[PDB]
Amino acid sequence: SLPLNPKPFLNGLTGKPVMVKLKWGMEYKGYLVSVDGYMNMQLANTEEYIDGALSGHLGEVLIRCNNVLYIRGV
Amino acid sequence: MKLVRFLMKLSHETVTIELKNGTQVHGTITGVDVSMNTHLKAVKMTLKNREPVQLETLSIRGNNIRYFILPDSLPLDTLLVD
Amino acid sequence: GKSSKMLQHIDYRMRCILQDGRIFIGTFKAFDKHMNLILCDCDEFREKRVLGLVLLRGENLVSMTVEGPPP
Amino acid sequence: VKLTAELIEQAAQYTNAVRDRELDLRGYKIPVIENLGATLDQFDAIDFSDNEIRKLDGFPLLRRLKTLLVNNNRICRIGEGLDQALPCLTELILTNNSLVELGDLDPLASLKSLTYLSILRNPVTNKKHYRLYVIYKVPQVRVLDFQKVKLKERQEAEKMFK
Amino acid sequence: SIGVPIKVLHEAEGHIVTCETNTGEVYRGKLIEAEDNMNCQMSNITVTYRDGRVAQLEQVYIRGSKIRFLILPDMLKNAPMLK
Amino acid sequence: MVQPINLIFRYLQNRSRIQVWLYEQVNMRIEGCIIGFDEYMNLVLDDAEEIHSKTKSRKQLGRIMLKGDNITLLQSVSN
Amino acid sequence: KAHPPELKKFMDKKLSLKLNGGRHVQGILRGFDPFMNLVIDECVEMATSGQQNNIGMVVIRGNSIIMLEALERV
Amino acid sequence: REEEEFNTGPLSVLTQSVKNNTQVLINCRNNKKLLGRVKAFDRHCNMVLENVKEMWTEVPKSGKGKKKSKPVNKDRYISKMFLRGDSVIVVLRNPLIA
RNA sequence: GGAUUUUUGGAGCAGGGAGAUGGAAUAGGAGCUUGCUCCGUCCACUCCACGCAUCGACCUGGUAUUGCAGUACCUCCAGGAACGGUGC
Repeated sequence: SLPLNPKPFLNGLTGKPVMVKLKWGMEYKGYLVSVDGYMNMQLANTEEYIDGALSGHLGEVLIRCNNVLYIRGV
Repeated sequence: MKLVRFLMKLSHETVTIELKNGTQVHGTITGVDVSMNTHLKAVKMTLKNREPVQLETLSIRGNNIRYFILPDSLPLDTLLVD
Repeated sequence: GKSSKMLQHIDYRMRCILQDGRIFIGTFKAFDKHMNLILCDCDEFREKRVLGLVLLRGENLVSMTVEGPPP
Repeated sequence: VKLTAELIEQAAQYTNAVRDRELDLRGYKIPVIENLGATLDQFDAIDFSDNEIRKLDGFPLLRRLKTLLVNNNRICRIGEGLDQALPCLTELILTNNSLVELGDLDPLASLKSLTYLSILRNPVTNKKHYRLYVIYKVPQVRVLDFQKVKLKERQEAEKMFK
Repeated sequence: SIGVPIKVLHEAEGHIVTCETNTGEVYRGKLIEAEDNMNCQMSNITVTYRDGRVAQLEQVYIRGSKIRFLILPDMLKNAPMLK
Repeated sequence: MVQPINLIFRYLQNRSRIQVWLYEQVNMRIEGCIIGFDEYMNLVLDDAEEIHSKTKSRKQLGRIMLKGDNITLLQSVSN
Repeated sequence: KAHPPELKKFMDKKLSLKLNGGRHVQGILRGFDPFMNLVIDECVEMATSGQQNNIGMVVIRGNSIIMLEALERV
Repeated sequence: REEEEFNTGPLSVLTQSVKNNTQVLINCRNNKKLLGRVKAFDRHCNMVLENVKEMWTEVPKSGKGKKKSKPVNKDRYISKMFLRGDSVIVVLRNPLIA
């Protein structure tokens, strides 16, 4: 399709349940609430997943760009 | 707003700095630069599984410092006003 | 303000500890904004290794302290 | 002209040929080696050549001291507390000294880190079986009088006086 | 805009020096090109690493990102480096 | 002289499947079709798949926003 | 500032690059970049067992570039 | 520009910790979780906090030796501390002060 | 002046398996001392898969070079492998 830049893709992904996995192996799944220009993420009602198994719910979770490895919109 | 101006005004105070390698250096903060270059005098450093050593002077970089420890009698409310 | 923290230890023997656990004891002659240390006639201890004039980068520096009087 | 703190603070210190911090204390004629606490163990080698030291003792705790030059002196006795003051002493040059008997080499056996020893130009080296006694008393030394110790010399030192 | 260790590394181009990397690789030889960002390009270089795999190559190029230290001769430590 | 940004733009225009290797991680890599890019080498892969070379498995995720600080090498595959 | 690396003499030459994690590739450079990004056409990567695998035209970033050795006399 | 991005982006999640005086948790790269009230913040995530509680887990690391003994968890408290934004890995805001 | 070469870090963690093998002088719990039994922490040896291959430093024996220079390192053969790091 049309070539989409990652910044409108991150701006349009707010309010949708996504999952951001870090370089340490752990992932946080939740609704994306805030995404700034420095690739920082702030989510609400986040759930932690480690090695394919859920750990627990934390709520509002803030993840920086230096630790987040990838993000997938579910 | 800027934490460097708050860290530079904490001179002549006995604090501690824990690095990323587990080494904790406790001493009196004498010099702080814009790049968080902590120059302390009469410090005591304890590494991971090692004996504490006392030095007359020490210079630790800002990127190598992981955490800091301030005393409870530090006026953080008055020093925050720029 | 004064920025005399690095100028007071000029032309003196200092021992800098690396990130991997090495120690370089040499005469600090000059510096820069990236904390590039130039240690003339420096020794490497961890055993003694004859190095001489070693220009170590500022990214591998952890801590530095005074070793002794200037030669 | 005894060894004091002002003589050690005014003495020249530089890098030697082996890239080690050496202080040149020659030409002082010190009768006794003392007041070495002003260096604060910041020198890797000690150049005390051409002196009048009679006994190699009275030194404080210096972990960085690895080489000691005592050439052209009148050293006739060695202190028994040499291992407690210099645990990392590996080089000992005692050429042209006043050592006459092998019994002065008995406090030298406590230095486990000593590997290079020089006992040339001495009356103790002219005695019978001096090299075998030095190899038997000090097994940690690998080079004695600019000569590598072999297995046959160690076997001859372990055979006699066992 | 140019540092004094950067100027000392640029003035030492053409001498038999060595550069030890963060992984332990020591590229030794004549410093042909030395930029301001510690980019060392050498010709007829030799690789002596902390792994010990000593070899000889025609040309080598080590960047300043993974460069740990640099061993230079003491011919430029007297003048005009005396400040 | 071929620029890497021009090669990335040609790979995004051709919509070919490319595999991206991670930094300091040789066991797991990603594979997908890059749709767009930015100045920070941020890739937007559609129907991406994480391939683990040790376990010989492939896990699909879908739309993935991979940062440029982790991608060390990128090669073009025929699949 | 932002000076490009001196890669004009190594243009169209077969060189071997080393990447982080112990990776080794060999190929001909087809361009330069100020961010130390190198395009290697018809590149061959060395595996763990020792076999060479041809990956074609690849792009290596400057964040993981360790050392590049020119196998041809320039 | 900067104030609107700080009050509307992820940093507002930090700004709700210092305005309403709520307790948040910070998980670092050294496997330590520090729960406390954020008192001062910046653009580089330099968090100066007061009344923090840091919990982690440690191993004996060849303490006694012979092939049967387990690690254990531990915790400690600090009156006032300051941590840089480089070592901060995860920041979680939860209603734990009530 | 937190987005690839320096300062807001890609760092953290663990050392293969087995054997009626051996030890915690003063420091594990339970069967509520001592003796015995069980289980989540090392070192020494043995076996499988001397964990593997690589190069550097190094020790023994034989052997070659007698040469005026400012140095990553310097002859070759064979045995042993105390050390370093690289990839699995």
